[PDB]
Amino acid sequence: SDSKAIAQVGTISANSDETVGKLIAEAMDKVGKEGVITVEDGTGLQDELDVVEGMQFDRGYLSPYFINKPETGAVELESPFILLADKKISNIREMLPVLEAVAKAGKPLLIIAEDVEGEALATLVVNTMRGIVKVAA
Amino acid sequence: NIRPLHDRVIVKRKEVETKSAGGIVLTGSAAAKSTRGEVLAVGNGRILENGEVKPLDVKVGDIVIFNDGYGVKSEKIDNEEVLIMSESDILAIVE
Amino acid sequence: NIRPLHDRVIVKRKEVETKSAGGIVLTGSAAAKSTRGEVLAVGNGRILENGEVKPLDVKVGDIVIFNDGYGVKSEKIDNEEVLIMSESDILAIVE
Amino acid sequence: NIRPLHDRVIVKRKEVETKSAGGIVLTGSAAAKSTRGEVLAVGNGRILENGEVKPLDVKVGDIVIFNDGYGVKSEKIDNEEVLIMSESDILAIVE
Repeated sequence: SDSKAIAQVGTISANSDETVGKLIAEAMDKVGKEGVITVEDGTGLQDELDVVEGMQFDRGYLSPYFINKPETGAVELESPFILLADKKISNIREMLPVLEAVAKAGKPLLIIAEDVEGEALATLVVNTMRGIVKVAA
Repeated sequence: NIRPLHDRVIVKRKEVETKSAGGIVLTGSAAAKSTRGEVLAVGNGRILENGEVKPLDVKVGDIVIFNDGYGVKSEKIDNEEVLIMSESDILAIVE
Repeated sequence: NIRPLHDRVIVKRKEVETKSAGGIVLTGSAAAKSTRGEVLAVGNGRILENGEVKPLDVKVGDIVIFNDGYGVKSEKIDNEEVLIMSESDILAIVE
Repeated sequence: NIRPLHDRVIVKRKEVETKSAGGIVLTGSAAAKSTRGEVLAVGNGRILENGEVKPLDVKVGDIVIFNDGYGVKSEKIDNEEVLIMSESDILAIVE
């Protein structure tokens, strides 16, 4: 159970390589009992470990203009609202009351849906930079 | 000046609103063309079977709601788009 | 205020019932649009061929049953859906 | 209680009989919708061109034969199906 025994086992199973055992021990200490550790090819000459806390999925923004910080080229929202819609969002008329209520609230909004077509994306992005609502899709 | 004939009415289509029920800007096909216009010129009246003419109920200066159709025509006068269309397409008068 | 012309009437359609003959909730395409509405504004009357005008039979405040068709139009007045429709499409009046 | 407008009539179609000229029962598409109904409500009458109104020939309580078509509409009143249709669509009256 202790980290020393885990490091020793990882070293022995890796053809007596101390660094691999130490890295695996640190990774399993950080990620917890229920976590998952994966191995992929790197780019440099030294191994590295990246730990992700929270939830993360491989889906990005649907429009580059949603970016509010060009310094890092990323969209960041503080205390947002999350709308979960499992229906094909095509016409803006379906989203009027929610956007009006959130604009009355005054805090950013995030839409997680499978897809959004061109018209609704254009309406949202137009609303973004004008200072009405801060929305990411 | 331009005057219609019989029961045709000259109207000026109002600008389409960009904000609907709040500050949200509507752009694209969601913002439908306005169905409200300002009447400009009114003809003498529709001709009856007997031969007499009756004046129109709509008066110049009012705001009317009309339905777009095949009988509605768009003409360019005084470098400004106007609509020449029959009185039968007027649905209601605002105020 | 909105007033019609000739034989047109302003109605607002009643909300579609969710419970039909019991507590079963009807959702989807089964719940069709209601064919009953409350009349709001009534025009002066239809213009006859000879020239005189006759008032409508339907009076403001009654519940009417109307047939949806190409002649019925829906307008966005004062943030409230209403229907402009010719009196010929009125079928019957409740009570 | 509902009363129709002008020259329209409330009828309820009779049940489709399964016994047909003997003991053989008919089930499926062979048993077509009955073309006979009982009149329930009758309007004041059709409006003539000159202006006066003439009462309908059909009286409430008689059995009529009607040709179902596009002008015949079915509504639910008192949780019971009834038909609104123009008097000109009445074909003949039994007895």
